[PDB]
Amino acid sequence: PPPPPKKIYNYLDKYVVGQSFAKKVLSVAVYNHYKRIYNNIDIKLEKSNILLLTGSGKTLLAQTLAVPFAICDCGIVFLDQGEGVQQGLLKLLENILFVASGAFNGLDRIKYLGFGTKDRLLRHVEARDLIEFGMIPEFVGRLPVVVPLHSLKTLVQILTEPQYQALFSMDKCELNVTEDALKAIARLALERKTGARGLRSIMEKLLLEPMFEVPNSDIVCVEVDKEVVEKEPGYIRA
Amino acid sequence: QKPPPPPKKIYNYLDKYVVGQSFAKKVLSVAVYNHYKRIYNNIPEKRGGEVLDSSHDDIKLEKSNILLLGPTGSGKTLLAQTLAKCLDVPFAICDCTTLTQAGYVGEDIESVIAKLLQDANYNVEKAQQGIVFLDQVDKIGSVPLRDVGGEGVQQGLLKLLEGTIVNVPEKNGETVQVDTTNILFVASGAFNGLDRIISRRKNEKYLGFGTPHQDIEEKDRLLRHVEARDLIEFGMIPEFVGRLPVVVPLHSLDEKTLVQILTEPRNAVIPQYQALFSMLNVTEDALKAIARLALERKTGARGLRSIMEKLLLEPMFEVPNSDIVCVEVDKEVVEGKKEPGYI
Amino acid sequence: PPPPPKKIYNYLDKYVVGQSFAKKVLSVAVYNHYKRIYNNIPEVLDSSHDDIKLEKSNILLLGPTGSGKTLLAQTLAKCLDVPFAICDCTTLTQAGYVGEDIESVIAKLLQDANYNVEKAQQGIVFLDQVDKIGSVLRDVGGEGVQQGLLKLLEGTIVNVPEKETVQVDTTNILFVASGAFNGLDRIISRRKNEKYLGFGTPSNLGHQDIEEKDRLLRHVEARDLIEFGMIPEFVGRLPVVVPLHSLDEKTLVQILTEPRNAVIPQYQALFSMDKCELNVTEDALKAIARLALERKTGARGLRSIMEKLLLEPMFEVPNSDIVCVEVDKEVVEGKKEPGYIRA
Amino acid sequence: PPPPPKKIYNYLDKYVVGQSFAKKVLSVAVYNHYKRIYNNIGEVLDSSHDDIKLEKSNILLLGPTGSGKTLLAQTLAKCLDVPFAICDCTTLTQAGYVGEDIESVIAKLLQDANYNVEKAQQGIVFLDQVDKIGSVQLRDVGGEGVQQGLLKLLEGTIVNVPEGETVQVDTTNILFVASGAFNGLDRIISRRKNEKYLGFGTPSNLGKGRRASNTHQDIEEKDRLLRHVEARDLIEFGMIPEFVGRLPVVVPLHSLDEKTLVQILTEPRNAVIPQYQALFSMDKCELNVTEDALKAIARLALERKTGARGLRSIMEKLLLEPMFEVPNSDIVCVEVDKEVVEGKKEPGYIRA
Amino acid sequence: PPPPPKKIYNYLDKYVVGQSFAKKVLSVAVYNHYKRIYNNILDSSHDDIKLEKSNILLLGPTGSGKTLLAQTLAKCLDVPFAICDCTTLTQAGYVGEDIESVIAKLLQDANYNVEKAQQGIVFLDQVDKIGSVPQLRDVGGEGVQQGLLKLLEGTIVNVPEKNETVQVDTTNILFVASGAFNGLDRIISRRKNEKYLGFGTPSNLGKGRRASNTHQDIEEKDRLLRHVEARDLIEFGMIPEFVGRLPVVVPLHSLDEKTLVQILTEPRNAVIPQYQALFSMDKCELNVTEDALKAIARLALERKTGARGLRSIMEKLLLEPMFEVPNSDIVCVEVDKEVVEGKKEPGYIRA
Amino acid sequence: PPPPPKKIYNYLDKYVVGQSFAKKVLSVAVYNHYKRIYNNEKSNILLLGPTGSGKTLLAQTLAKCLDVPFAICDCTTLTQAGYVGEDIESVIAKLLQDANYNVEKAQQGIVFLDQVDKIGSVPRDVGGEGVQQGLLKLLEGTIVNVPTVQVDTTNILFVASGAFNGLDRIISRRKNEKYLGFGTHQDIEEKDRLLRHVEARDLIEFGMIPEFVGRLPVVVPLHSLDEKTLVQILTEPRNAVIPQYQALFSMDKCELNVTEDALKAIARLALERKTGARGLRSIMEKLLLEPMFEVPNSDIVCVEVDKEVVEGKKEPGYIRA
Ligand SMILES: Nc1ncnc2c1ncn2[C@@H]1O[C@H](COP(=O)(O)OP(=O)(O)OP(=O)(O)O)[C@@H](O)[C@H]1O
Ligand SMILES: Nc1ncnc2c1ncn2[C@@H]1O[C@H](COP(=O)(O)OP(=O)(O)OP(=O)(O)O)[C@@H](O)[C@H]1O
Ligand SMILES: Nc1ncnc2c1ncn2[C@@H]1O[C@H](COP(=O)(O)OP(=O)(O)O)[C@@H](O)[C@H]1O
Ligand SMILES: [Mg+2]
Ligand SMILES: [Mg+2]
Ligand SMILES: [Mg+2]
Ligand SMILES: [Mg+2]
Repeated sequence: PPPPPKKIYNYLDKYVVGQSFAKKVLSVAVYNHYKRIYNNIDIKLEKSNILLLTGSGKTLLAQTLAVPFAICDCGIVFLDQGEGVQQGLLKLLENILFVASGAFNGLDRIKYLGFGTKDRLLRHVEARDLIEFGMIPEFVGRLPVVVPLHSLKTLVQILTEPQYQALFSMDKCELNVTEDALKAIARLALERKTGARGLRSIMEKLLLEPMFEVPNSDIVCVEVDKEVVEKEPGYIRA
Repeated sequence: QKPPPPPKKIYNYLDKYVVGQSFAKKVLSVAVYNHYKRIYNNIPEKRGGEVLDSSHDDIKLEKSNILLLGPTGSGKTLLAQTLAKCLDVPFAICDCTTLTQAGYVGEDIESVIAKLLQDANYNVEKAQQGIVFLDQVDKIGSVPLRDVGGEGVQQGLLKLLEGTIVNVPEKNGETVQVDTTNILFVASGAFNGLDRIISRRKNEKYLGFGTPHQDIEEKDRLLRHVEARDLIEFGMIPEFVGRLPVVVPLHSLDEKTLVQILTEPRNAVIPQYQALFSMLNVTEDALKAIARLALERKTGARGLRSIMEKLLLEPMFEVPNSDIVCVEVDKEVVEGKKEPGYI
Repeated sequence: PPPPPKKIYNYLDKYVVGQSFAKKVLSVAVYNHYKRIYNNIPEVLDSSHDDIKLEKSNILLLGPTGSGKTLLAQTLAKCLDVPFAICDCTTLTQAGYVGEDIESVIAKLLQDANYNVEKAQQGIVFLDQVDKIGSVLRDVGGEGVQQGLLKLLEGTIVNVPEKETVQVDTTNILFVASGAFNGLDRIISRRKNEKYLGFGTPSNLGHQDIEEKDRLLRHVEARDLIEFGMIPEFVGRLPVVVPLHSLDEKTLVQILTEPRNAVIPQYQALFSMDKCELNVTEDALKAIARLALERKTGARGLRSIMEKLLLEPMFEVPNSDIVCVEVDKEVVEGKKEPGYIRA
Repeated sequence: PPPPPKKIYNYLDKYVVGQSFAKKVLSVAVYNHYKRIYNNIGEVLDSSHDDIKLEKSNILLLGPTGSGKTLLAQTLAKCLDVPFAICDCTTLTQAGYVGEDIESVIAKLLQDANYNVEKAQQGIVFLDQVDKIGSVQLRDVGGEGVQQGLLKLLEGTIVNVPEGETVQVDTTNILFVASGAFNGLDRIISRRKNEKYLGFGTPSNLGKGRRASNTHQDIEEKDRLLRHVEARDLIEFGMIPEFVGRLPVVVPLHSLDEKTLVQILTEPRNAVIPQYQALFSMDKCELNVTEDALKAIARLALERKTGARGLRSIMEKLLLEPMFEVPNSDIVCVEVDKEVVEGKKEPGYIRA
Repeated sequence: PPPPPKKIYNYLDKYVVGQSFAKKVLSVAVYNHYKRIYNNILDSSHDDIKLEKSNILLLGPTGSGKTLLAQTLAKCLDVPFAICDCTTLTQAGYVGEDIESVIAKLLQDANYNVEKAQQGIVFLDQVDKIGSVPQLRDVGGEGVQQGLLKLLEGTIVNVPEKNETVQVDTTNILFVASGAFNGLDRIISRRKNEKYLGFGTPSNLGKGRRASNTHQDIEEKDRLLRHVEARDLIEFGMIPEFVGRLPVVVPLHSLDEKTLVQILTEPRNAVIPQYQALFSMDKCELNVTEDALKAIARLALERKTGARGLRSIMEKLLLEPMFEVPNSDIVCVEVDKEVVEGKKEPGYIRA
Repeated sequence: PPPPPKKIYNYLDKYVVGQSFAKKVLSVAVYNHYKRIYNNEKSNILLLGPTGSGKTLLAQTLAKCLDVPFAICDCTTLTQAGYVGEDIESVIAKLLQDANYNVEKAQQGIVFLDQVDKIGSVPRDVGGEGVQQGLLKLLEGTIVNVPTVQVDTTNILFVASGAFNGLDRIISRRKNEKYLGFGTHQDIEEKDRLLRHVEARDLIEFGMIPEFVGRLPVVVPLHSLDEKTLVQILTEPRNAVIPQYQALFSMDKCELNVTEDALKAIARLALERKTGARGLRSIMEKLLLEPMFEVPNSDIVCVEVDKEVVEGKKEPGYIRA
């Protein structure tokens, strides 16, 4: 049988840093799928399916939840997201557990015109709101649980798999960065609104000139930076 | 083919899924029974000049499409699905807001017969007895330079509702031919503002001094008297209104019925969670609170699964703990003023 | 020989109650078709003469909804020795745009002829909904379709894709168009009622609506179809114009009993399948026809009433001890229940 | 030798009433086509010459509905020693879009030539409904996109006509004859002639000349005005300048007068009334229409504003009751007097 | 050796009247092509210069001599050539001819000698018709321009063999485009602030000061086109990548009446010589007097269809003679200033 | 050993004048490719910028100094699988024909996908978004069957280039706001600033699918060639424009002299027509037309161009034997 959802949540916390709220609901939901199987091994319960409502770790959460762990974009399955295609998927979702990822705008219920005596956007999701976004009502009825994901800040610095130090190490040179300012390098991803995918691009920009000067005919000592993204990059020389 | 179940045996089936709407269930039971009975009664000198001297022929029986009238969330499409599932006939839903006249960017009229044939799993002869639910037909009404959508779609359905050949692409440019001559069409709409047309026709007063019980039953009372004379005035084309000879009024759900929808239907929300092992008690005043909360949220019975799922999230995590023999919900717990009882 | 037009009329007269003029025109037109195709079908030039080739004369049918325009088409087609196609002008578009190609009209006819090309070239094509292609960025579904049909109607070598393409010569194919032409009586009224506007000269300066609707439509002329928005090219090659009249109570009472597939014999059959006899008395027939006029949808009104009256018998009769059901003027007036006679 | 224009004109004159100008143009044009055919059948820059190559002049036929445009084209095509194709421009679309490709015009000409390419390269092509290709955002996939696609064909070019499956047809000597109604062109010519103006325009011409049926006025007004059609008016109608320039010969067919409609009933081959009395021959019945009724029928037909096709609409309307009652009624003859046409009588019957 | 540009010019002069600038550009470009082909056939050193190509665009109005220049130059070329029409083509994956058909047609002319095809000249007619529409998948519009970019600049292309494909490299193939570009004058004038609203200090000319009305429209259109610039073709609907690699641009001018009078008699295949060749078959002589030709050229100029308007006049005048001569005893047809004016019937000299 | 990046940079500087930044990124990325070839992570490259900026010139010159196999491809040829036209896998097939089918070496190659903006989506495409969905299976590693052998793309480095004409306008609608209240060189440099702030969310709006943009982690916008660069391009680079015309004249035994003040005059005229460094050729052909016609087979021995000739105020000078 499956483990209790509290232990599922703990293992999800081993690879997803934030989203403790979403991790809790998903843990409660998927446990209710697999338990019915071990009951089969007043009508029986209908199948349970999830909406995971950019760049977020929602696919990583489903993978950390893992079963075949199959995934796709457009046992268990996972999916992204015309009305013809949604009607066709509705014939298959009726089988194995599935997850639909996505993002949307205007899902709030939407003031007074006279005198009188986001967490706000996505905690109050309604089927009537998902219908207003144009999903087919019968397909919305196939996805009865909607979990909202956290907008990703320390988690950007706290995630793990500055890892480029191995590339300079292959150049016989050290690399380091001032953690007390790395929060400002991570904050550039927050103002770019890249999500977590921006990190790789940002590193390729700041390190470019170091990567041009360090490789040869140059001092092998450690490169260093502090607030350099806010200045010029420093180095020791040897 | 197979013998249709009598209307009362259909009515007792719909009674298991759709709360309260006795009159709609009655009319639909008779209409569906008649439709498949006559198909079973006109089933296969037949052509050419020999017909001129044909001394007699079998009376061909002709179909009677349906119009469902009523507020949103009142079970219109829920009924049509139970109707289909009561007879295993293929069933399709078309959102008429999406259609446009041929030549233009929207979806074409004939795409509905394709998804019927898919629902029939390409068994053409079973696709060709199906039920096609035309949803939101109120929204292709004519507006008061070409009315694509609108009147343009109404005039395009006219020889779909009556029998005509349509070409449908196969499962794989090759196509199969589906003949709509025996498909039952069930239009549906919330004809918003039709009550004003009826009352104005019926010589009832709603303005000025001396206009003058239930809060909204006055609209259900009045919609019951709908007739073709004023579906035309709403903006439906006469050619189109004439092809939908059966009209069915559906009333709005009360909180009295929403409390029944929580327990009573075969797919009710509460029996699902209450079926879990090591488990719920829900106080009857909590059911009333949930019903009022749905109305106050102004979400229909579709909302009941949403509110109840949000209340039971915290028990569902804790409940594997062996000390939880019972989880209890009460009137003030639904109000969020108290934590659920763990005992 | 082909059947004389007085024999074809006697066949149409069995299904269509009114409209003795439209029966007469269609009967002669089919008779002339057979005479033509026998006549018309088995360089440097000088001769004293060549054999006279008979041209064709396409037909246009006009009249209100529920008047019998499609019933005349579907009745005639059963007694044709040549192939036929019935098709809808609302599906077509001009070339290059999404829609049906106009040549599909002939492809459907070639299929009906079982791909015997030399037989398809003798067929008859019924174009329904011809008023919907009237003129109003190209008019891809309107004037663009009218101007594409021009050389189908006069006759050309058409490439038909079937079963590579097949060349079908439409020179001998006869086309019959039909439409309601809503608002053409208004155009005819202007044509003959309007006088001079100003001070003229030194001499002389300074259901009765439905009755007029039919009396005025009888005077339709080519100038009125051109004002309605059919282009002169197209009106010029539909030379035979045929106005159908609306239906009175005197006919609606007659449509209930008299023709083949009459409205009540259909319901008597549905009750006969339940071993039940339905009695509608003569005084009820007048009332059912009286109510059917205020449905404003022609002979389709009759079944909308019958489906409302019989709802209770049709629910209670199946598997019951009832042996006969009796409908009287009081029942039609809505002030009594239908009488049940029991075994 | 090829037949002289006189001989060809005398053939067209047997089927088409009036339009002596269009008959002359078509007769001289095909005579010149034979003369061009029989004549036309490294790099060095000096000391060399070339014999004169004759070049075709494509034709455009303009005119009202029902006036003889397609009749002239069809009765001419029966008199050609050289392959021909007749086709409808409304079927064509720009390359890459659904519909018939513009080179299908040449493919059906090659089929007419039994795939003898060197004979197809001499053919005559009749393009009906050329006004519907008028220009009028979005691609004009049929219309302006078809006009600019035909420029390859109206001048000399090599077409990869499909039966590789493609046979190259050199379209240089192929002669094109276009037809259209150009509905509304006279409204363009009058505005060109300053016959519509605002303000005083005082330098303009004085026009103060010596004082110089209601349907006949409109017919004479339009027919007067088309005779002045020019290239600059086809451009304003929406033909592409490249497209007008390579249709050098413009022929306005005049509208049919009432006096000509009386001839069309009796006089030409396959005339309207000879067809109907031939229909009565199968019923062993005569039809007699009298020379006073003929003028009455032509007068009613002119009011249909639809050319010679109006004559059929009336004949079908008068004879309907005879044609229904005659087939087995021992009727020996049907008599139509002027009073029958005016609706003051039923058609008289002679009983056997 | 290559023929010098004045020799090619003196040949073009025998067929085309009054396009001396385009005759120069084509003559120099053909000379540069041969001259370039003869030449073009860690650090690095001792590599020779490569002589890149300068493709040509011909812009002038309808009936101005664009195709006639192309069709005459194709007789001077001692190297393979292909003439093709841009309205046939569509982008890859859609029905119609591929862009690569342009090079296959060139390879056929070279008898599939790839080395000789690889230095040929390609004439693209009707290049204005692939101009994009003012988003859409323009299968035959902009999508054709995007496909041509890799031909106009040098790339290896696989063309289907006559039988399989063979590679050929467009790097030395010279492309000559032409089009009418109807409406470009309305773009150049709007670029020149000739449609500006309100007051403004800078003024360039004292316009006016002059004084047949159809002659002024011709003079204006010729003036604007003489100032055509890449900024305009990008506004007409050509893409910047496409305009940028047609470096040489050649506005042909419209034809004066002074020129139309010359085109009637002067060239090879001139209009009047080839009409009187038709009467020669009927054993008849057509005489047009020198003051009738001026009257014909006036009437033709008003047609707004260029030199191909001349035969529209000639077909209108001679229709009666051509119908009445061909089996008669008429020996000569005489035309004069009054016959062309329509005051008079053409003179018939009887046997 | 791998060439240091400032060695490659000094090679690129022999051919490309303008973009001292894009030279650095390419030199670093080519070094990293060599350095990732053993003890093996990649980032693919997208070259944005104006027409005639040097995008194809950068790619085509870099391939001259490259040991690893390379392929040059135009995305305008590709189509969805099963339609007529070139198959997307043929991009790798052209690479495998380089280095003579050594699959062990081909897996380390560099692929230059030019004209990637032309497969942009549009608001069933045989090109467009249909082609992009295929390239994902190349940019992310897959074992692709090639005419047969299987080639792993995992270590292939893809470079992309495109003009993205109109992408500046897409950024403009994102980067600025139409506030309302109390609170030529200028047209070109306004774009050079704006295009420098391109972000992945803008390339998605241009019609590149979100996964395809994510597979191109580093975007390199080439700047527009200003007049100070264009004048240098005339004299300075290998195969410089004017040395080509001097060769065309010198084989007529004629010397072409262009004064330094004419060069500055040519460069201004080229800046106006906004077709990049190709504008230089359009003016030189316009200016030199008359002497190229008159000079061959003539006694002229030198042609002199000066700022009055470029300005149209004078005819070209001729000197004769
Ligand atoms: N400058 C000219 N000199 C002599 N004849 C001319 C001249 N221009 C046109 N012609 C005559 O007109 C005919 C058509 O000219 P041409 O094909 O060159 O026009 P074009 O400008 O290419 O037209 P389009 O824009 O329609 O393609 C020539 O064959 C010739 O008879
Ligand atoms: N920065 C430069 N330095 C030197 N020469 C240049 C430069 N930019 C352009 N050129 C010259 O101009 C030509 C056009 O530039 P290039 O080939 O790089 O095209 P591109 O910028 O990629 O444009 P397109 O979008 O048309 O492909 C070059 O091949 C070269 O001859
Ligand atoms: N009378 C009812 N009895 C039981 N369930 C209902 C009833 N009305 C609505 N529902 C619930 O509401 C959902 C939405 O369906 P429905 O109300 O039929 O759509 P519509 O708004 O088109 O009528 C149904 O799936 C069903 O779960
Ligand atoms: Mg009908
Ligand atoms: Mg015609
Ligand atoms: Mg030309
Ligand atoms: Mg480039």
